[PDB]
Amino acid sequence: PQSFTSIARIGDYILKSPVLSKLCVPVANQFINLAGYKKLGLKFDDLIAEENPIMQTALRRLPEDESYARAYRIIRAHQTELTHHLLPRNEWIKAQEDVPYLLPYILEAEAAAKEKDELDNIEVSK
Amino acid sequence: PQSFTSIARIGDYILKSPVLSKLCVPVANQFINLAGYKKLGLKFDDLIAEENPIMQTALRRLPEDESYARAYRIIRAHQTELTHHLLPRNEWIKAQEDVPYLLPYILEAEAAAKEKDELDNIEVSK
Amino acid sequence: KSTYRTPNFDDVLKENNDADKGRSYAYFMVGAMGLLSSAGAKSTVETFISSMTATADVLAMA
Amino acid sequence: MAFRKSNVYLSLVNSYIIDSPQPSSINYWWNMGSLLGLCLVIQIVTGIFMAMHYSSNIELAFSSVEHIMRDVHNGYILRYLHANGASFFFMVMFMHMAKGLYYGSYRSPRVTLWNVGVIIFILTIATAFLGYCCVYGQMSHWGATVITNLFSAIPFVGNDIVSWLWGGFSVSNPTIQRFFALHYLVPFIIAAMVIMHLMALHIHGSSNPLGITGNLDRIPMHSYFIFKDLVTVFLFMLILALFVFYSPNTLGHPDNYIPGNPLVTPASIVPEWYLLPFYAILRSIPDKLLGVITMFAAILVLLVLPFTDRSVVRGNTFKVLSKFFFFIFVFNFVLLGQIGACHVEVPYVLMGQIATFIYFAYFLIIVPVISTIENVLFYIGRVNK
Amino acid sequence: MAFRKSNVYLSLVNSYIIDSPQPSSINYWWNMGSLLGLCLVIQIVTGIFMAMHYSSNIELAFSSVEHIMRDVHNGYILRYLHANGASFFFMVMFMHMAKGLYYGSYRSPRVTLWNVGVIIFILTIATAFLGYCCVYGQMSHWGATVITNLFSAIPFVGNDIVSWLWGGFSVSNPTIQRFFALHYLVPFIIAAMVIMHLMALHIHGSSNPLGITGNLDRIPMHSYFIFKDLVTVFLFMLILALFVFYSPNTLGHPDNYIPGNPLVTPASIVPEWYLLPFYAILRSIPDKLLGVITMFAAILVLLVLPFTDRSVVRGNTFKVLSKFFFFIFVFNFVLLGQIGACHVEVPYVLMGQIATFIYFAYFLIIVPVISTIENVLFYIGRVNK
Amino acid sequence: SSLYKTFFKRNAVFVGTIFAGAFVFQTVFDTAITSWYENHNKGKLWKDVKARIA
Amino acid sequence: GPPSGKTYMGWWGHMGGPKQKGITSYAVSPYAQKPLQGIFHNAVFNSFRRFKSQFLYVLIPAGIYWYWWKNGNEYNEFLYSKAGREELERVNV
Amino acid sequence: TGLHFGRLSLRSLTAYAPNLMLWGGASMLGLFVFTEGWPKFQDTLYKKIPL
Ligand SMILES: CCCCCCCCCCC(=O)OC[C@H](COP(=O)(O)OC[C@H](O)COP(=O)(O)OC[C@@H](COC(=O)CC)OC(=O)CCC)OC(=O)CCCCCCCC
Ligand SMILES: CCCCCCCCCCC(=O)OC[C@H](COP(=O)(O)OC[C@H](O)COP(=O)(O)OC[C@@H](COC(=O)CC)OC(=O)CCC)OC(=O)CCCCCCCC
Ligand SMILES: CCCCCCCCCCCCCCCCCC(=O)OC[C@H](COP(=O)(O)OCCN)OC(=O)CCCCCCCCCCCCC
Ligand SMILES: CCCCCCCCCCCCCCCCCC(=O)OC[C@H](COP(=O)(O)OCCN)OC(=O)CCCCCCCCCCCCC
Ligand code: HEM
Ligand code: HEM
Ligand code: HEM
Ligand code: HEM
Ligand SMILES: COc1c(O)c(C)c(C/C=C(/C)CC/C=C(\C)CC/C=C(\C)CC/C=C(\C)CC/C=C(\C)CCC=C(C)C)c(O)c1OC
Ligand SMILES: COc1c(O)c(C)c(C/C=C(\C)CC/C=C(\C)CC/C=C(/C)CC/C=C(/C)CC/C=C(\C)CCC=C(C)C)c(O)c1OC
Ligand SMILES: CCCCCCCCCCCCCCC(=O)OCCCOP(=O)(O)OC[C@@H](O)COP(=O)(O)OCCCOC(C)=O
Ligand SMILES: CCCCCCCCCCCCCCCCCC(=O)O[C@H](COC(=O)CCCCCC)COP(=O)(O)OCCN
Ligand SMILES: CCCCCCCCCCCCCCCCCC(=O)O[C@H](COC(=O)CCCCCC)COP(=O)(O)OCCN
Ligand SMILES: Cc1cc(C)c2nc(SCc3c(C)cccc3-n3nnn(C)c3=O)sc2c1
Ligand SMILES: Cc1cc(C)c2nc(SCc3c(C)cccc3-n3nnn(C)c3=O)sc2c1
Repeated sequence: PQSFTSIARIGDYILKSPVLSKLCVPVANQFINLAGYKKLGLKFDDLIAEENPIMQTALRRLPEDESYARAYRIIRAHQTELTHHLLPRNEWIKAQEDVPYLLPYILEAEAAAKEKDELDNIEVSK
Repeated sequence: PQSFTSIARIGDYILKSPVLSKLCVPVANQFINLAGYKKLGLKFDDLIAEENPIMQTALRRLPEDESYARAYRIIRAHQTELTHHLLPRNEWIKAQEDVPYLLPYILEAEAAAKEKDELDNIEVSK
Repeated sequence: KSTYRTPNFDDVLKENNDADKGRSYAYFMVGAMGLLSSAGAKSTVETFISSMTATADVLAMA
Repeated sequence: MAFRKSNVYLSLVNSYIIDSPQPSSINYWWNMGSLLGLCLVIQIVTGIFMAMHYSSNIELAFSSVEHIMRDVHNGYILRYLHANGASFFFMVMFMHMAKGLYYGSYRSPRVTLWNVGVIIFILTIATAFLGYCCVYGQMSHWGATVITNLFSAIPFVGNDIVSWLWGGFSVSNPTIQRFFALHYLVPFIIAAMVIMHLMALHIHGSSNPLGITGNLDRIPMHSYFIFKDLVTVFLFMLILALFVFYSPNTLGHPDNYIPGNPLVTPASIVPEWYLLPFYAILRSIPDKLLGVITMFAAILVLLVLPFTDRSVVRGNTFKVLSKFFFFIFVFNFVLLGQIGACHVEVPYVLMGQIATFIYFAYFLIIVPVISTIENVLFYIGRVNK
Repeated sequence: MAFRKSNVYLSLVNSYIIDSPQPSSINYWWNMGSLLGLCLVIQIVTGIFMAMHYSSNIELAFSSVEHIMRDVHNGYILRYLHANGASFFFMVMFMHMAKGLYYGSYRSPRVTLWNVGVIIFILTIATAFLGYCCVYGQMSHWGATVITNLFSAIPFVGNDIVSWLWGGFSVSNPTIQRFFALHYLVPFIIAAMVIMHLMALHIHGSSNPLGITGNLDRIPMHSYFIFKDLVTVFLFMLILALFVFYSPNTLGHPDNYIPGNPLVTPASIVPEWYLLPFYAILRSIPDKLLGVITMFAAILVLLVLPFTDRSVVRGNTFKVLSKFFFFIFVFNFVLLGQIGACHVEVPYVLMGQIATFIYFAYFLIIVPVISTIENVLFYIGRVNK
Repeated sequence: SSLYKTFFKRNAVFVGTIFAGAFVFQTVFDTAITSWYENHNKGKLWKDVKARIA
Repeated sequence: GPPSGKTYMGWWGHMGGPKQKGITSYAVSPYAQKPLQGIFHNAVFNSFRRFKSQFLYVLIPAGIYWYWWKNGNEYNEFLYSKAGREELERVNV
Repeated sequence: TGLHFGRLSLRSLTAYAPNLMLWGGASMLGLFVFTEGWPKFQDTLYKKIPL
């Protein structure tokens, strides 16, 4: 429970900095391949836990052509685990199609939740 | 569980017999007043247990003007019991309105159940 | 492609699919694993009820 | 929804003792089932504190009960509660089961509720026997001798069952060390049968003194039947106070204050008062195989009552012949208890023989004949034909 | 519907071990929770048969365990099962809890599942202490002396808590007669906490080694995970056979075959092997009030783990820095167990001081710093900005 | 044919003959291991030294 | 019966996932395919491939907690010796 | 607008406090009920001016 608003606040500051993004970005790339989630046929936004009322909002607003192709990547990964093998190298996600398809729907479901509580704990005076 | 069909088979034989119905019918009348169900504002067909699939059939087929007046006689009797009193003698069922309103719907839900089992255990031969 | 084109299962399939071939060897093994579990389970219930008999120093005072 | 119906465990509390729909018409006889949840808590709690000062050897058993009563701080409060409380456990349970066959709840759809209740009554008789053999007084030796000798009448099996039940050749020291270890366990099996007993009630609810359905007028449990509960819980602990502090030895035998001796025999061997009607049934059959069969098939004759009632009305409220035979069965269970504390003499052997036949003619000859006569008398009194 | 989903009690069996929807992906680490239902059945059953031949007095305690081992028929089978089986009870439970913090199941929505599991681990340590004091050997006297002396450090309360825990002025005869009666009861409280533990699992199901949801591909319990269950149950009772019949005294101390003497002291007083890492934490703090606080707040440090994980992915499958710190915590619990069986010497007091700090820096300093670095490294490795 | 319908189809057999075969299993297999134990260890039993003292 | 709060799981028919379209699934009987299939070539190269990924995450935390104990067991073996006489007098007090 | 709360709704700062000074005068007062019969630190109770 760290918040992507806060993840994106820290993450943009490293990417804007030209001297910090020659230290952290190769460490960010070896951490991805050693995670190994691409070999099971999954993007990173599949891995996110969905048991909170913000990720349940960001999944309804997703378009249906993307909502159907994600239910197949999950089922194809549950069967690769059971047989204890890995998928062939023709069915691995490459380094170009691993993009956040869920981060735009997440960041606006959070900013609307940081306005409903700011307007219910408020000290307006005459 | 003593089947109304069988109750009416025995009961008609006493009523047709002119020498048996001078012995059993006064005993049947003192047994009704000593039961005392009329003083609580109830007919006899209210007292019947309804937790079997024949009495659940005979209650759906009942007309709605009679189905509403029976739900009030039950509620008026649950309140007379709680206060430990009895109803006044202007709200007691007399000896003319205590008639079986449910026995026609019961006797034909039973005869249709004694044909579905006779036709499923059958030894027809060529 | 079409749904009327099943994938190949001949890498895992038998070459002579008589029906009684796998209907016998899959009841000899479940038959054998219900025979040792019936003799290896009467002997355990009997060990626990033999302890409530007469103790060895009670049989000496007989 | 509120938190009490959203939580995993609080919604179990909410569905049973807060928002359970009760009928509006039930009277103070539906409270005896609530006292038995308090009666079982008392007997378990006072017994774990008395098990810290007890020695189960046969040469130490009639001195650890006295060490409790003379040396332990408030130890006489613990014992007198655990000896008058078990006789209070049984007076409520005799009134619980007697209500349920008056209002006749054993009927459909509550037959599993009646069948798991007969299992509780068998396991309750067995604990009071096994714990009364742990004092090792004089009634506590010759009561275990007479009962365990009955299992030798089983043909080709007998003398290898008693010698396994005794751990020897008579009521020895291994007999008392195994009866305490089984006295700790069967109260924990009763508590798991009460949890299964409450589950079969949640799907159909309680009955009512009218017999008819009660889904038209209902009241929740909180603020009405909880404050109707506490009227009888404060009356329970007040008569459980007038015994433990003023007459703590009235419900008991003085021969249990002599240590048990396998060589001198008492002039009378009689049970505790709640096993007395079942004692006169065993002594009435002059054979030790047909006597042990008859007394075990007298707790198990309750299971034939769902199949023997031939009436269409539930409960003996408006039934005036089925009410006269309920109060013959009550005073026959009292005459049977009186005879089990008498001598084997004339006429207390023919009186205990007739009155153990009326225990069996009720469930099998008196119920189905009278519950059929009434079905015709409710019919020809109305139908004009 | 069928009869198994229409009955009151069979639908409880059907919803749990027949038609419960399981994920298709779980491996042989989800079987350790099934062995613990068999482990608890063995320890209760073998103990009720051994409680028929036991005397809890302090002058009879180290002779009723030997009367079992030479006079009781197959009595050595009962004891060796109830002394190697409890050490098998703990090796599975250390592997059950270690799985649940690898896959990280403690997270939402399973936090009540993790909180009722910490209560079971406290009550399991307490039974193995109370029953090892019932042998009354030489390790069984000086182990109860050292532990009960810690409760005198509570200011203004201390010497009136130990004298209530002892029933006297040292580890006397009332100390052994109250420790057996509490040894019979707490195994029956664990069984009621396992029933509450299974209820919190039925509403959310199990997790999977991938971490992601598993409502898209499910398999029933019957014919797949029952026949996957019996692979490990036959392996369990086979290594429970190679100890009870071939090396029945390897997991034990030889000083427990000397009767306990309050006048001669052993050259070493060390616990049973599964209380050894918690023994080195108490001895590492040079104060008997700050030492008894630290060892009790080391089983209760597991409750802060739901609030300290800052990651968005569940489980340490794709986390390569959170996997290197899981295997530092494992070999630190082994070095802590080794030091609790050493002498109080150099350097086994500074080694047990550093390694009881790494027990606490994991749950509070190592988890939230590394589970935050990974959230940024999964972000700037993808997002082109 | 003539192997599966012998005693593999019938559950009155498949509850009975898995149980009836255990009766002859607890006598032949029990005797077979209480003759390998003695023959492996002979010369160290009580019956071997009771006949050496005549 | 009273309904309690909703959870993230259902039952057969209403499990509570997303909607699916366009996935096909084939299967063969177990009675129709070979017996004793998965015995060899699993524990030859396949099972050897599995723990080859996860052995540099265990043996590196093992080689530190076994260097540390074996080094401090040759030190509570030298201090209680004869040559460790002047070096025990300074440390313990 | 952007003011004081975390997981608690902190607008109840002293809208929770002065009554649990009196529930603290009802639960530490609850510890003035069960400390009886236990004459160990009940020197901190039995110095009152009546009886
Ligand atoms: C070992 C025993 C431990 C203690 C357990 C006690 C067992 C009680 C079981 C008896 C029972 O429940 O029958 C209820 C029966 C009347 O049936 P009912 O519910 O329709 O009437 C409710 C009333 O009108 C309203 O009663 P109300 O609520 O207005 O006042 C309460 C009343 C006593 O409360 C009780 O708890 C009575 C048990 O207060 C007073 O009377 C003031 C006295 C200064 O009450 C009776 O008086 C009949 C007594 C004959 C029963 C004898 C059977 C013993 C073998
Ligand atoms: C005193 C306690 C005794 C209690 C009984 C034993 C407890 C077992 C606990 C160990 C465990 O559960 O880990 C399971 C893990 C299996 O990994 P996996 O599920 O991904 O692959 C399944 C396989 O591919 C299919 O296995 P398959 O079904 O095809 O064959 C059967 C299997 C034996 O079945 C078992 O029960 C294995 C535990 O054959 C074998 O695997 C040979 C092993 C003898 O095995 C491993 O990865 C090995 C890790 C070492 C364990 C260290 C434990 C430290 C105490
Ligand atoms: C396995 C073997 C089973 C054995 C179980 C049998 C145990 C018998 C022990 C007797 C105790 C049980 C007493 C009866 C309790 C159930 C009766 C009942 O539920 O209520 C019946 C009746 C209710 O009458 P109403 O309140 O409805 O009257 C209102 C008018 N409309 O209530 C009444 O009218 C009150 C009548 C009171 C009768 C008292 C008899 C009790 C005698 C006990 C003697 C004790 C000696 C130790
Ligand atoms: C108070 C609370 C304290 C309790 C803490 C107790 C900790 C010590 C308990 C004994 C240690 C046993 C714990 C090890 C098992 C934990 C469960 C686990 O690690 O998950 C299994 C995981 C499997 O990895 P896979 O990749 O093959 O599976 C797919 C998912 N990634 O991981 C694996 O790779 C398999 C494990 C490899 C074997 C190494 C096990 C540790 C060896 C030391 C055993 C300790 C005894 C000396
Ligand atoms: C349903 C629960 C129980 C019932 C009906 C019951 C009943 C009895 C009875 C009637 C006696 C004889 C009392 C006497 O005449 O002196 C007795 C004795 C005894 N019972 Fe209980 N008991 C129950 C539960 C327990 C439990 C759980 C324990 C656990 C330790 C226990 C411990 C004892 C002991 C130690 C005695 C010894 C004799 C004495 O101290 O009076 N009981 N029990
Ligand atoms: C420790 C023993 C028992 C406990 C805790 C217990 C508890 C309860 C409770 C709380 C009720 C709810 C209705 C009421 O309060 O009257 C009830 C009802 C019932 N009990 Fe028991 N009971 C016990 C023993 C028995 C026995 C021994 C029997 C029968 C042989 C039995 C048969 C019934 C029946 C039939 C009902 C339903 C009555 C109705 O709903 O009208 N119970 N029980
Ligand atoms: C979770 C359940 C249990 C655990 C972990 C447990 C553990 C132990 C252990 C470790 C010992 C010491 C064994 C030795 O070193 O000799 C022991 C002793 C003993 N326990 Fe258990 N126990 C459990 C349940 C029970 C129960 C329910 C009973 C009573 C019915 C019982 C009766 C005894 C007895 C009589 C001894 C006497 C010493 C002996 O015979 O070895 N145990 N227990
Ligand atoms: C007598 C002791 C225990 C029993 C009988 C027991 C039983 C079970 C069972 C049957 C499961 C489901 C099967 C599985 O996940 O392997 C389970 C899961 C679980 N247990 Fe236990 N358990 C016990 C002790 C504990 C302890 C001591 C803890 C934690 C401190 C714990 C925490 C958990 C958790 C978090 C899960 C869910 C794991 C998941 O679903 O991924 N349990 N338990
Ligand atoms: C996630 O999906 C799963 C799942 O994967 C698994 C494996 C299981 C199965 C796992 C289990 C651990 C089984 C459940 C465990 C229990 C029911 C254990 C609790 C029961 C006990 C401890 C019983 C204790 C034993 C007794 C009380 C017997 C007493 C002894 C007696 C009476 C003998 C004395 C008698 C004489 C004459 C001397 C599930 O139930 C389940 O669904 C939730
Ligand atoms: C009809 O409507 C009703 C209804 O009227 C009632 C009353 C209830 C209430 C339910 C009951 C009364 C059931 C009663 C439940 C029990 C009796 C279970 C209790 C069982 C136990 C084993 C409790 C005892 C447990 C212990 C741990 C004993 C305590 C021993 C201790 C604390 C050891 C002391 C030593 C030290 C060192 C502290 C309903 O649920 C209900 O709805 C159906
Ligand atoms: C092969 C594997 C091994 C085989 C295993 C067999 C199958 C395994 C499945 C396990 C089944 C576990 C299911 C759990 C269970 O039994 O649920 C509880 C039963 C429901 O009844 P209940 O509500 O508990 O009882 C009724 C109870 O809820 C009564 O509660 P109440 O008394 O109202 O409140 C408490 C008192 C509070 O009072 C106060 C203080 O006000
Ligand atoms: C069937 C026999 C088993 C024994 C009896 C079964 C249970 C009967 C009731 C017993 C009393 C239980 C009442 C406890 C209420 C506690 C509230 C709660 O659970 O909050 C829990 C957290 O509790 C825990 O951490 C574990 C507590 C262990 C409980 C051990 C007694 C959180 O509740 P929840 O997460 O549902 O709230 C979300 C609201 N949106
Ligand atoms: C025990 C801890 C509580 C935790 C939850 C409870 C878990 C349930 C345990 C599983 C029990 C399995 C029972 C399946 C068979 C039930 C059949 C049935 O509905 O019987 C009912 C009533 O009988 C019973 O009360 C038996 C209850 C079983 C309790 C065992 C002592 C129908 O009875 P029956 O079919 O024999 O016809 C009447 C002829 N006398
Ligand atoms: C099903 C069943 C089971 C049992 C076990 C049982 N037992 C008895 S009568 C025992 C007895 C006698 C004969 C004489 C003196 C005293 C005691 N005695 N023993 N325990 N209690 C409380 C006693 O009164 S009928 C009965 C029926
Ligand atoms: C929370 C908690 C509770 C308890 C009760 C506890 N107890 C110990 S250590 C006891 C001990 C010593 C110090 C020395 C020799 C033998 C034993 N001993 N006693 N029982 N067992 C199995 C032993 O090994 S830590 C711990 C932690």
